[PDB]
Amino acid sequence: MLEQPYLDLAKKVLDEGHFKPDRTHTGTYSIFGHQMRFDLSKGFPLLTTKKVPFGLIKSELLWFLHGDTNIRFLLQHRNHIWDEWAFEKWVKSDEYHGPDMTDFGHRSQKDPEFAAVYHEEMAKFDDRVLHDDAFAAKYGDLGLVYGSQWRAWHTSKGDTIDQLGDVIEQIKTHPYSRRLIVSAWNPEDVPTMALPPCHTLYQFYVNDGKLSLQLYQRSADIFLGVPFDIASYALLTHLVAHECGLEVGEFIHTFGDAHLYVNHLDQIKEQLSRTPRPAPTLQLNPDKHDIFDFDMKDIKLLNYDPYPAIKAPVAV
Amino acid sequence: MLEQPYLDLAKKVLDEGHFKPDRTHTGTYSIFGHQMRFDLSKGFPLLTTKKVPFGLIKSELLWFLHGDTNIRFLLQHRNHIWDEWAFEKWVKSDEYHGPDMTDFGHRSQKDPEFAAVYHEEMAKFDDRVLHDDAFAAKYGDLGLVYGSQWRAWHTSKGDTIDQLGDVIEQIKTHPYSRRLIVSAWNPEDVPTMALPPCHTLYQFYVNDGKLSLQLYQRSADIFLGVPFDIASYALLTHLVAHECGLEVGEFIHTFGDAHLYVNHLDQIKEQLSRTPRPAPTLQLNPDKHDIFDFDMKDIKLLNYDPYPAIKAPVAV
Ligand SMILES: Nc1ccn([C@H]2C[C@H](O)[C@@H](COP(=O)(O)O)O2)c(=O)n1
Ligand SMILES: Nc1ccn([C@H]2C[C@H](O)[C@@H](COP(=O)(O)O)O2)c(=O)n1
Repeated sequence: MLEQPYLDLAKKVLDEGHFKPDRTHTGTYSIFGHQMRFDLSKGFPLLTTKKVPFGLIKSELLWFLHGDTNIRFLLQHRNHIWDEWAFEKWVKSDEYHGPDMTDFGHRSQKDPEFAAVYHEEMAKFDDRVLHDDAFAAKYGDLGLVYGSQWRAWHTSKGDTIDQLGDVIEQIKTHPYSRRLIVSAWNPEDVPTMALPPCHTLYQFYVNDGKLSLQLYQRSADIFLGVPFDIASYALLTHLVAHECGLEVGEFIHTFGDAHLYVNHLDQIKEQLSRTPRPAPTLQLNPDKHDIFDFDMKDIKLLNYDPYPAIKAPVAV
Repeated sequence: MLEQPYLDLAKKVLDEGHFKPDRTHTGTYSIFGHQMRFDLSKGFPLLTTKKVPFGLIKSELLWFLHGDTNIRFLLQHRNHIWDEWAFEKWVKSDEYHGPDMTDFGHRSQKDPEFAAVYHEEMAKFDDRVLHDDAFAAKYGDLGLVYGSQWRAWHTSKGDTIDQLGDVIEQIKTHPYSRRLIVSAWNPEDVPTMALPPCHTLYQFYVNDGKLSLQLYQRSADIFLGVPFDIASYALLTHLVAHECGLEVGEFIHTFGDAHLYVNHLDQIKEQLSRTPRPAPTLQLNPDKHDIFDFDMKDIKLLNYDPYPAIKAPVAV
């Protein structure tokens, strides 16, 4: 099946995976150096062995393609992947005058009392970001997130570069270019950033009329993160291909530190006992070509028949 | 043998390698996406199937580690790898009042007359860079070459970042960090640069007391370039390991566009008919630890018994 490489990655890390401490305090099983190849002409790489929320992937990816860095758009689309980060900022400023939301995340999973209190407080924050237009501007804007890295790279001369836009133009004018790279890693910023981008950079390639893309992900959570990452970049490959009027080639996923958190081993083995089903199809609005103008209704995933969802705790 | 992965890369590109036009006008055979793994505890990855000049690799690498961007240092060490680039600049300014050094490189290989004239003119330029202290400052300084990318990244606030230095400090204080990345790709600069760096970025990794490194090379000339690239980064891995007092792990070489220029096929097959010999050893000065203070005499390659050199034309 199309997802076999991902299951193979799950196996070897379990086998060859050498223990390694980490940032949080849940140990990990890690490997270093690995590459996966997904032939996009054979189906869409959304896992069938475990239900993955494709709705969350589209909305997030669009948020990126719009050069947007504000969480209002995501909330506006029921997406809550980036809430925690904007929330951390809110809670730490002189304006917050609520409960003990200090070092929250870990504590939420710790005890019932807080899990509710935190959820009450979070909801309130989201509400303001959704309606208090000025609040959204202060505590809702993440600042240096992918959207601004891909489409508004700040230069040392006060300007902003639209890396992705220019790369798309290069594809159309010089398809056989080996310089079609887009970078998310900026040495000036990583030092103080909350979370240096995991998807460090990606490169485009054209031949035989097909576009392929290789991603370099410095760090990867094999159970919870990788199933999403494959989908966001495989999707992106389709989009750029559509805009440039090309056929899709492959998505090549390269890793630095690929790891399986220790508290996910049962679920991972749980997942390794099922048989992958045929891959879903992806059809895009043929009327629209400029991907920067895409909306949710423009991307349609066809007949995705996955196994039930598998729950697991976030390593904090 | 240790170099088998490189020969395997030579084979498949010859086999799977699909034709693809390129920047110059010598066609190429290309593949996209590929990774090699060199266990540095088994020997040093300098090719035995064809004599590779290790002297040129050390001098160039030191030039990088010194944050230096001036060609005087290289010439001072009989290294001429970066001459052409500084030369191009000289020839194109109001000060040059010599012959028809216009669009030179290609023409040199074209006809005898020019090949000599160009060599006479080049030598003169080098001489000044070596002795005319002020000339060396104008036409000898390459500007944005690896040395300044790795050790003097310019920020949007007038400062400079020593990426490599800081990464070395992170290794020593937080060995299990998945953020030990060093980037050579700066979106602000690539637009006008003569040659965007091929060695886009590299990542460090620590486990079991051993340091490993993965490189992401957007473009690679399989015959003339790759044998050098492996050596420079394998060497670098040893150095950082030595300074941080760690054992060497592996060097993982990842490629974007790996290609074999059409006018190198005979030589490549010529090279594929020999049997690799045992790998040379690398011993470093045990008295010195700060690699930024290393000199040529500090790096010693032991018993490297290679096959004769194979000549081939530069694709221009
Ligand atoms: N979609 C995502 C988002 C994040 N991560 C993971 C990588 C690491 O598990 C953690 C970041 O930790 P660190 O910055 O120290 O690498 O988040 C991932 O694999 N996929
Ligand atoms: N040591 C080096 C130096 C350069 N290159 C090669 C990669 C390409 O063959 C060419 C650069 O072309 P472009 O910038 O269009 O990729 O130089 C390489 O492989 N190894």
